[PDB]
Amino acid sequence: TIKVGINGFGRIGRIVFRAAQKRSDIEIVAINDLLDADYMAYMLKYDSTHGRFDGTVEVKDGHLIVNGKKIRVTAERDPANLKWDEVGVDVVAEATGLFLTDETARKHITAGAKKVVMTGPSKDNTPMFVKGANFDKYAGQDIVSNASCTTNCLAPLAKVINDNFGIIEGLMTTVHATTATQKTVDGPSHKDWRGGRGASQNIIPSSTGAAKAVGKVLPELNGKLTGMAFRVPTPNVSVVDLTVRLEKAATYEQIKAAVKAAAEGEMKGVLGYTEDDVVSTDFNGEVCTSVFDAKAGIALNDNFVKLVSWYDNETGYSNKVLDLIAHISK
Amino acid sequence: TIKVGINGFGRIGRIVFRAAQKRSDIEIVAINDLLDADYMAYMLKYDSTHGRFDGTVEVKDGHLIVNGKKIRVTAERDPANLKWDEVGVDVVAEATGLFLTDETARKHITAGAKKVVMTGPSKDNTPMFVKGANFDKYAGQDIVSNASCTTNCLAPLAKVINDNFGIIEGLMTTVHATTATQKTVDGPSHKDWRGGRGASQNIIPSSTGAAKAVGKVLPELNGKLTGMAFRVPTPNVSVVDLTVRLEKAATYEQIKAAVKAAAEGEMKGVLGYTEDDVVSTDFNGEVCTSVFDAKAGIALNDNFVKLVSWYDNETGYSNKVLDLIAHISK
Amino acid sequence: TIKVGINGFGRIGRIVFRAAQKRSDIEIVAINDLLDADYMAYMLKYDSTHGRFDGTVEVKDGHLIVNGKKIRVTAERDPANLKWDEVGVDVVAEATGLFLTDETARKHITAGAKKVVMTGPSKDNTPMFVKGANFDKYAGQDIVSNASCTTNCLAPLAKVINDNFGIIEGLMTTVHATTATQKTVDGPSHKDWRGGRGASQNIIPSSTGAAKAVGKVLPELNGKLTGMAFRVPTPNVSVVDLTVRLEKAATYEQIKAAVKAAAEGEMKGVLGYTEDDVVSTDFNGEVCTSVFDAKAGIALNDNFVKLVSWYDNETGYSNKVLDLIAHISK
Amino acid sequence: MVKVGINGFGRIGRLVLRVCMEKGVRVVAVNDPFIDPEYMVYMFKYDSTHGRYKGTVEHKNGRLVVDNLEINVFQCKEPKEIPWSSVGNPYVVEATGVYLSIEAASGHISSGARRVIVTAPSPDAPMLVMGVNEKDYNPGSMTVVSNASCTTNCLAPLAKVIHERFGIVEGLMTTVHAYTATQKTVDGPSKKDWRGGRGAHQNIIPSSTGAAKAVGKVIPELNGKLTGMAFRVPTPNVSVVDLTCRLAQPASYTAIKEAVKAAAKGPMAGILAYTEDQVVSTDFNGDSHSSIFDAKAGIALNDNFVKLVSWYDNEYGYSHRVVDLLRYMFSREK
Ligand SMILES: NC(=O)c1ccc[n+]([C@@H]2O[C@H](COP(=O)([O-])OP(=O)(O)OC[C@H]3O[C@@H](n4cnc5c(N)ncnc54)[C@H](O)[C@@H]3O)[C@@H](O)[C@H]2O)c1
Ligand SMILES: NC(=O)c1ccc[n+]([C@@H]2O[C@H](COP(=O)([O-])OP(=O)(O)OC[C@H]3O[C@@H](n4cnc5c(N)ncnc54)[C@H](O)[C@@H]3O)[C@@H](O)[C@H]2O)c1
Ligand SMILES: NC(=O)c1ccc[n+]([C@@H]2O[C@H](COP(=O)([O-])OP(=O)(O)OC[C@H]3O[C@@H](n4cnc5c(N)ncnc54)[C@H](O)[C@@H]3O)[C@@H](O)[C@H]2O)c1
Ligand SMILES: NC(=O)c1ccc[n+]([C@@H]2O[C@H](COP(=O)([O-])OP(=O)(O)OC[C@H]3O[C@@H](n4cnc5c(N)ncnc54)[C@H](O)[C@@H]3O)[C@@H](O)[C@H]2O)c1
Repeated sequence: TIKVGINGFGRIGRIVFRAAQKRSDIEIVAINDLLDADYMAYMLKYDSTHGRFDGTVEVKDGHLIVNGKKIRVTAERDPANLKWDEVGVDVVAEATGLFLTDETARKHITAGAKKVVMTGPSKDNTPMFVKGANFDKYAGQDIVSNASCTTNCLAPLAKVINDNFGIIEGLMTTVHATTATQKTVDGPSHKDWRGGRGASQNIIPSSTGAAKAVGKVLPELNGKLTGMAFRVPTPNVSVVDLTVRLEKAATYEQIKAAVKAAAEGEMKGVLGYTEDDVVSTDFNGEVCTSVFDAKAGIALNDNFVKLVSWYDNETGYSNKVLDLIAHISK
Repeated sequence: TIKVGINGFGRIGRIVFRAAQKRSDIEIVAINDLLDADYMAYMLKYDSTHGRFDGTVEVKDGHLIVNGKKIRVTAERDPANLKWDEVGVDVVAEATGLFLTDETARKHITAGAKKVVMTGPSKDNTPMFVKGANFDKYAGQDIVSNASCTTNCLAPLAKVINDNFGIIEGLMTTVHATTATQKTVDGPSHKDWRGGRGASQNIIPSSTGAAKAVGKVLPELNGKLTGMAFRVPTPNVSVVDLTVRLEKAATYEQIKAAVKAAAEGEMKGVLGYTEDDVVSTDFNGEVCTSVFDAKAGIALNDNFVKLVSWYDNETGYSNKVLDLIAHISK
Repeated sequence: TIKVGINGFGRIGRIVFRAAQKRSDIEIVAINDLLDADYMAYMLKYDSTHGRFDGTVEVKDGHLIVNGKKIRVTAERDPANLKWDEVGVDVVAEATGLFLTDETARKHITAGAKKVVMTGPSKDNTPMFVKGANFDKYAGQDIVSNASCTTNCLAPLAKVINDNFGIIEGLMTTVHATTATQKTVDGPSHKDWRGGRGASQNIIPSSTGAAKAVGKVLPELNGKLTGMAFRVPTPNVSVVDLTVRLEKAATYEQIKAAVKAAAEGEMKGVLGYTEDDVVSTDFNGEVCTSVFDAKAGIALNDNFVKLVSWYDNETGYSNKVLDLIAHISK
Repeated sequence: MVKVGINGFGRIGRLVLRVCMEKGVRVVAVNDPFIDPEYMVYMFKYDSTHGRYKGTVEHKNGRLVVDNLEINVFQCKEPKEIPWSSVGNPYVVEATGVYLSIEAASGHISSGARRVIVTAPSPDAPMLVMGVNEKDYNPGSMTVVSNASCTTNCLAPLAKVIHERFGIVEGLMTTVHAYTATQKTVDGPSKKDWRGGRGAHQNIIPSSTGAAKAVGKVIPELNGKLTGMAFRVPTPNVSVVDLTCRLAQPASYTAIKEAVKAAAKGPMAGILAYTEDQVVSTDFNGDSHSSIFDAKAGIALNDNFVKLVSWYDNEYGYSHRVVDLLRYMFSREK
């Protein structure tokens, strides 16, 4: 059993925690945030997006008891103080959004942890891994990134399309749910001015490196994709809209067949396939990081096509964070 | 003209700034926040709730130029360092939410300003004034509070109902728009757990001091009213739902006539009256701090009635901050 | 087993259907609406509010196969044409909103059903029944109403409060989720002008007969309660805000204890009790028709108090429709 | 001296009246059998999206009175039964979404309409997009025209500029679109568009458009070279097109920006606008332009493969264009 500590009990930290309860290979033994245990318990117990926690949570002696399992609670701002080895933590899920370089993430190892999974794209050259794309490329590195939710949606789809038909070039839009970085009303975001505008009132353009990052986890695609985002007033679930030019001519039906074969084969559990008349809420709780929407896509011609793929940005990504933890521990 | 400085260019800061341009008695000469001039220009020009700024805004060199007028922009975290006198500020609109005691707010006076209006209820013994309730009780104090948006709605109504029929006791609910203190998705709010929950997903119960604070501005009502709030997924405009026991028997027609008379009379511009089939967006931009909704209210009998009054928590309050600025410097 | 036909496969129809799958005393044998079987399958399978259907749904020969069992699908606009006898229907859940008098609902008996439960307040003298209030007053009548969702929340609470302390008088507000009767953008609603305004943009005052109706299921409360509603931009879950004057002095701790005792006692499964920091999404899927929110309520004194109780207007009500179906079939 | 009649007092009909009031275009009558004069007063006076009508609205003797101007109110189901003759035979703005074909819309002509503008795509009526092909209007042969869709009015002016300067080889469009009156507050029945029945405020909803293909009708060189789709999202107004296109001539993003600016400042003024600000959707609520190019939201992969972004107020921007078109058509009377 791999012992894990979560740093940052936010959306990802809490959905990772819930995804881990269902696994036999992983145990959450410690959580760090900036909160009291009782508050931590409340945040686990109740979720606006994913419903109430399925099981028992209690607080005793300043720590959590989840389904009879004791969990260490700490409130250290500085990862260096976390004393991970005092709870026997093998891997830390780094989910604060603050520590996305080797120098910052490494503090966890300093604090006694063996390895670190960043729950976001690395801001330096920390290697990124996306299940279905390049888990097999992992080389025992002690600090890794699971990339972004969007790359996790795009990469597995882009690979299938590339392997079968060859992507000449592609432009991506993700229509993306509201997240924690955003604001309830027009407020300060000097980093990202559009991002400060009231989340529930607006369609909000956003820049993203997710399409570019696909070139990192699939180097055959380096320089061939880029894109952007629109943030919209939904609480969860997002969608990739991929416009690609193909080397080999392919009917939309042949594309569907290729994606389906991969969903049932090599990409199973990663890439999903549907032909139903689905909308975003139909993927709330979805574990697959990319679900191809066959009816939504459109071809201009045999070589120019718009492809649509859904992802629960919280649940899919959180599950693959756990997959990455398992994989680097093998 | 009264020279005004704004501390905190947030929702209230900015909406005060807009309402000031319409006034001949008041001129905003300086603003303080943690923002660059260009960003401040951006935040002023574009507003999700209230639309584009009616006027010109430029950053020249320089240098915030609004409607041909130079505005000093500073970025001092600490109010003591403001140097208000250097631009000749009489009154400071203190709109950060951080400096709501005499101790803190007095830093503006030591920074060269004559007086301070806090744009929220004071956390100490700082006197509160609500237009239509107790402006005339102002006695030359150098630091005052304009109370809360909800108090500004309830107080004028309460006064009219109390003056005419005698309020034995009342219980209030405000169904209230989401604000800057809330979160886009389930996030940390350690002092208010419920208020951390996804704003756009939820009806969120909330404590309020607005009904008790009525007893402060109208001492005759001390200990006679309390209440609470439900925060709902609207960006602006809130409504007061006041359940009152009356001493003197009154038909609903006599209640209406009394409110209408005050609205056309001594409380003109403060208290409003409508019989239209209104909804919240109909008061987006409303200057009156309390608009009585005749059709919405209901009486069980001549002594027990539910009264409904609207307020633009942003605009109404902001206009009354300026009315208080004007009053205290008469 | 009790054989049920559902007329109107809408929010209530479909949620009644789901709730029936988890009961052994009740099976749905037929569904009527104005829709093809394949569309009915889709509407059942996917739900924006309650997620994917737990189980199997397929269309076979123009009928539904749900968890292995064949459900007849018809599309008759006139209930008299329904041939309920052909599928041996015992009770019809009348959930279209269109047939809420004896005369209209009786078309189902003409069509071969034995009894009818209207999933809304009757517009005539058709008796209403609310679990925890007056189910035991059912007297073999062939057509009944399950009242409204709000009465189902209010009545149980009101009975507990009245039985213990004596409600002298009460005024109620329900802050209520958006429903199917509302409009996405300002549109025509000639019977209810406010109800036509963009549901997601507005707090919308609305009329309710729910507080009066409490008087019909609990005759001792006749003429003692009235109220109204605000419709707000949430898709499901509503809350009762009850302001009561009490005959017998009761501390808030005593009110809490009385509600908790009824919840664990004679009203188990109807009335629930919480002291947690809950918001509306925490009751999405709630089966209890009235969940008392201990920390949200507020007393002015021992005789004047504001009580709060949550309800899933879809799920709670749908479970109780089935409860009423089972009760009248005893 | 144009006189206008409005059929259907909905989002488009009411805001078409608003724009008419703003421009001094005389509206002589409104027909809507589902909204009586008093109810019309209410719907026009209060607007959740565009605010209270800035002026006066009253009912008097079965008439709608706006800023003291009396408007006849009709209550007729059928176009051919509306007394257009009794109000001086106006141009008719057909804004019900029910009478779309030349044949259906021509019902207004029978009863006295001089011309009809269908405020939507039509299966057969000529599409006219201001700034793009309005000169295609032939008063000698066209009594019924279409002002196309809101999306087409956004995409086409941009497409024209890009195609003329650089050549569009092919393009695929997405529009991220505000919800409308055809959608549902909670999952409900939409027999002909299952996704469109799902709760509008809870969901991103994939949706079909023919706007990108329709651009090939008003710009014939682009016929067969564009298609696309939509996502309906939980906003009440304002949409955005996201156009991914391959260009024939190499074009730096600066060249693209300069071409749009020039068109915006010159021949497409009031139709195509250009911004470099950090805008969001609410920044264009109440904007009169057909298309506001968002320079900073767009992205190029190379000099031949670019994603362009343009905003549009699908309600009020489109209504401005309805009014612009009827005024243009009136200017063409021989
Ligand atoms: N939400 C998504 O859809 C999503 C998906 C994939 C990846 N991510 C990434 O995961 C990371 C976290 O995202 P999130 O959405 O969970 O954000 P979040 O705001 O919900 O969570 C951040 C949490 O970290 C806590 N925190 C802040 N400072 C801390 C500190 N110094 N030490 C310990 N805890 C601290 C905060 O209290 C909060 O609970 C980011 O890198 C984000 O980009 C988010
Ligand atoms: N928005 C409303 O409906 C409403 C109504 C009445 C009163 N109020 C009160 O007004 C005050 C502000 O509310 P708001 O809604 O404008 O919040 P806000 O978050 O929109 O504004 C706060 C602003 O203050 C700035 N700020 C933070 N620290 C600062 C510092 N120390 N120095 C200078 N600026 C600083 C922030 O950058 C932000 O721009 C609060 O006291 C609030 O309770 C709000
Ligand atoms: N939604 C709630 O919170 C709620 C709660 C309690 C009670 N109710 C009541 O239940 C009833 C229906 O409510 P709803 O929210 O499900 O509405 P809904 O609009 O979701 O459902 C109505 C359904 O009936 C169908 N229908 C219309 N005419 C029909 C006909 N002649 N024959 C058969 N089917 C027809 C429609 O296609 C639709 O599917 C109403 O009386 C309502 O007041 C609703
Ligand atoms: N809303 C938009 O963003 C938008 C933009 C551009 C074009 N359009 C198009 O304009 C048309 C109207 O759209 P809308 O959003 O105003 O819809 P809407 O539902 O708001 O308005 C339609 C109106 O037509 C009325 N009506 C129905 N039948 C009628 C008849 N028999 N005679 C007279 N009136 C009748 C209805 O009462 C309603 O008021 C549609 O074709 C739509 O596709 C809509």
